[PDB]
Amino acid sequence: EHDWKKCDQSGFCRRNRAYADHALSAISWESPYKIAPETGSFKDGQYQAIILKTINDHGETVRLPLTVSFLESGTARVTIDEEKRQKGEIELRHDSKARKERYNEAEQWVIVGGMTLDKGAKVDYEDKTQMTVKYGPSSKFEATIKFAPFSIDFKRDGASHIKFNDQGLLNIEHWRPKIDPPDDSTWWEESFGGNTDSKPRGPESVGLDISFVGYEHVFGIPSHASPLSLKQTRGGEGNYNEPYRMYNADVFEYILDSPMTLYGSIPFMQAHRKDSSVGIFWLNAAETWVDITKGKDSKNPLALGVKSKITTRTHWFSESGLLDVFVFLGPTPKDIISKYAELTGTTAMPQEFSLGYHQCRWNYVSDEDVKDVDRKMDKFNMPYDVIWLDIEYTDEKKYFTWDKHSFKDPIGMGKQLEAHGRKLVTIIDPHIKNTNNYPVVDELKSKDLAVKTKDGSIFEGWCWPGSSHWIDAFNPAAREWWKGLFKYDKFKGTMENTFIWNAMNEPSVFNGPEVTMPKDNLHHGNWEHRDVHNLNGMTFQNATYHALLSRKPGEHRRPFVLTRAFFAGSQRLGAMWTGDNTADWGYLKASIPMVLSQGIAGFPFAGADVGGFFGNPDKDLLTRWYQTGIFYPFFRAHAHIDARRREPYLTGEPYNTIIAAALRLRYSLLPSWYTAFRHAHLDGTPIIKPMFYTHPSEEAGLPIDDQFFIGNTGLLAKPVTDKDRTSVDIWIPDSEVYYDYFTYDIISAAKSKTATLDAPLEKIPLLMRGGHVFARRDIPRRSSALMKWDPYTLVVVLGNDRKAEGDLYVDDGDSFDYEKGQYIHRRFIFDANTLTSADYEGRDDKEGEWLKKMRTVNVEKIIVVGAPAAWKGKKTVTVESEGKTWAAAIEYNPAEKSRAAFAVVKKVGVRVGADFKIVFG
Ligand SMILES: OC[C@H]1O[C@H](O[C@@H]2[C@@H](O)[C@@H](O)O[C@H](CO)[C@H]2O)[C@H](O)[C@@H](O)[C@@H]1O
Repeated sequence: EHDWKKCDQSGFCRRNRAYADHALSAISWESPYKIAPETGSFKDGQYQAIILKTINDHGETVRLPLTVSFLESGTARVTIDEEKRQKGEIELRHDSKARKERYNEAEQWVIVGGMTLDKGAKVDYEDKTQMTVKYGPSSKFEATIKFAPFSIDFKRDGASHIKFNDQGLLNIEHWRPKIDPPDDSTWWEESFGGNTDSKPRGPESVGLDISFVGYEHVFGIPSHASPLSLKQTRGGEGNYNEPYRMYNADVFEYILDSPMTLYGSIPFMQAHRKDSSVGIFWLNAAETWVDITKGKDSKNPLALGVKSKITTRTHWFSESGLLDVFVFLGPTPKDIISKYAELTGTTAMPQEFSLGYHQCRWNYVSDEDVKDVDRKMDKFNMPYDVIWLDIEYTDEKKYFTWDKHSFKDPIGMGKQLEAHGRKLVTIIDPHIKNTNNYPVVDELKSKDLAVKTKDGSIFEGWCWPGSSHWIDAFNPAAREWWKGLFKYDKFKGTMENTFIWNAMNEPSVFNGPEVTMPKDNLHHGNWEHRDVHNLNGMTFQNATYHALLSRKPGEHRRPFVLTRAFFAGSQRLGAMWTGDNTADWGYLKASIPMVLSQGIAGFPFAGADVGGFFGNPDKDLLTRWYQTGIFYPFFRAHAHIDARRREPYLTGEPYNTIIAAALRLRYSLLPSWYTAFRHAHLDGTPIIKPMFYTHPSEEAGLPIDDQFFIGNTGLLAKPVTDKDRTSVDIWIPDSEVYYDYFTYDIISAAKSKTATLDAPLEKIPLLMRGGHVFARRDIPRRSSALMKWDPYTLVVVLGNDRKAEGDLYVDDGDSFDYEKGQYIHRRFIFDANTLTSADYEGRDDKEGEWLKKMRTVNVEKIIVVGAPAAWKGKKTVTVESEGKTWAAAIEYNPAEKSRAAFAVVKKVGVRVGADFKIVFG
């Protein structure tokens, strides 16, 4: 039975909430923080200065240095530190060796670019009340710094969009000694969950109010079982009462519709309205809470006599470290997320197989179980790419071992899978069993690679194996060590098709407070665990990522690693999933806003356990779950140890047939999924896209989180996620023509609206937007690897303009050769009765081995949906490619009831890597 801190039980949460209550209550609250104007200098894209915080009635002050940066991107950055702790002029309690300064290495872990300062940014106006800086593209952005009381105001297009400290909630808890008097009851030791945090530094939280001016919707800060449009947190009907929490934790049977923390945290929030978008990124690795309220601008937000325009007020606070925030002014969603990704990284190029279907449970119990499941999937014509081994494969929960009784020949199991280009994934968690005759633990201790307690002893606690120690992946040497442990000749029973799953990396500690480590544990650098908690997961995933780059000499290849816990930047390192969900309809429905929130926070490679993890889903739920799951960028079935076997072939008819069809759709679209990952790699474009992203001009889109577009395809999905539903209402975003993917029925033309669509169990509700081209592979195979050289079908979807565009990206799916241009990237354009293929980047024609072999690979088929009538009774198209011209057969099919006119060209016979031109009509 799990115990979680509510705000009031977290000391620094209580104090910041109470500081907010006081400020909103008080008459003429002023933030007791001022820039000393004469400390101010602007140079070379950067203001620096000293804020003075007034700490008492007597006017005594402390010095907090302020750094405001204006980046070339047109992002700004605001940092506040504490001068006394920069200089070491404090004393820790208990003779702690913990670092005196404010944690300042989050940047190091997270930021990989976009830091170049804009020398074209400049002071427009100054005096000794305030200064305004102009920055970003042709100086369209303004920041007005106010000195007294400190505030910042971020503007563009003649208005404030984001304000810092307008409510006067700035709070840097300055260091103080523990002294009896000449409410401090949460300042020092705090007890929770069987543990007492010694709290050697005392109070050190950082907080700020950030207002989004004229914005009614905000989004991000995953992961939460919450809508995509975030709720208010200060009570009221359909609101929460607690702030949103980010404190990566192992939350057994986490509930729906809640601001409680889950397993990963990305403190990035965006605000969206019609044709305007902004956002912020709160770069802090400590426990972080976010309150959100919405109302009028007046101090009483329900007052009469004022403008009705809504502002969203947010109140951010973290336990320790710097106050460090980035500000994005957009003005589109695409802009914001694109800039965020320049800072924190784009999605890594994935292993192509990892977009396939993954089959998992706790546990497959032998190598015979695995090999039998493999054969059963082929027998029932259910394609999949990966079979997964959970923790029972180990020798008594020791990582880098196998149970010999149960897994006799892991190499042989390996090789059966390799017969179909399939892969094996095996779990490795960060806890190392504290036992005898275990070289891994000996090396961990002796090399000093383990996480430590508050007095420098090696931390010990309980997880799967019993007593355990934890690798300290913040330590570069622990990462270098770890890399060694995964070589094929070192990690026996693994081979080239073996990849890795990290869980329990929050870290999960069974006997620990909130199932994690004490706050006063110590890491490499002597940082407290409180400083770095939300980075821990990602440190561990990073270590594992780099271990898979090269596992034998001459190997250099893309890792695939699934993580449970994560942070900003984890997108560079692999996939995630939403942890231990439950086999129930509510969880299926909730999966979609969660997965969407992931990608709009820059970490799109995301999914939830298909079927739900806890319990036994009914057969219709499981079937629906496959129909949703084929639209997760990470698509894996998984099941708890007490759950019945539910490998998909066990479901029974008619469900087997329906689930097989879902799988085949996923596989057929694999070329378009892969292309969407490509874009995610190139500029952080989400893989599936909410309406607010694709249609920033459509106000009615803002709260919608149960449908989405796929990549660049124009495919609009809305899976059924309610019990016994046999139809679905799809919001049509705009006036373009939308076609049923299966029948080509015209659903809407001409007008935005809600359209009703037949949706029985056997139906996947999926629409094709006019204006788009996308590629698929129609030939069914048993895995993605066996699709590698099959021909493509292009679908050209036309509206009234009879124009479209789309794209296709391909490469070997495995190497870093894409970095030297070993790839095919096609842009397809439909215009004036002509489909053309050109290089996406406009490269001229040096061919490696994969590219050479692609010469045998063709577009063989083109389907045109919404074909124009003037094609009626024309029997050929003209095809040109690589100097050669020919005719190919086309059949035109006239419209018929609500079904569209379409046309089909078979046997196109043009190689996918070359320019081409096809003239219709
Ligand atoms: O490795 C086995 C599973 O571990 C994790 O799940 C846990 C869950 O199964 C349950 O037993 O409770 C503990 C404590 O909260 C959880 O950590 C993974 O999330 C799961 O995917 C694995 O199958």
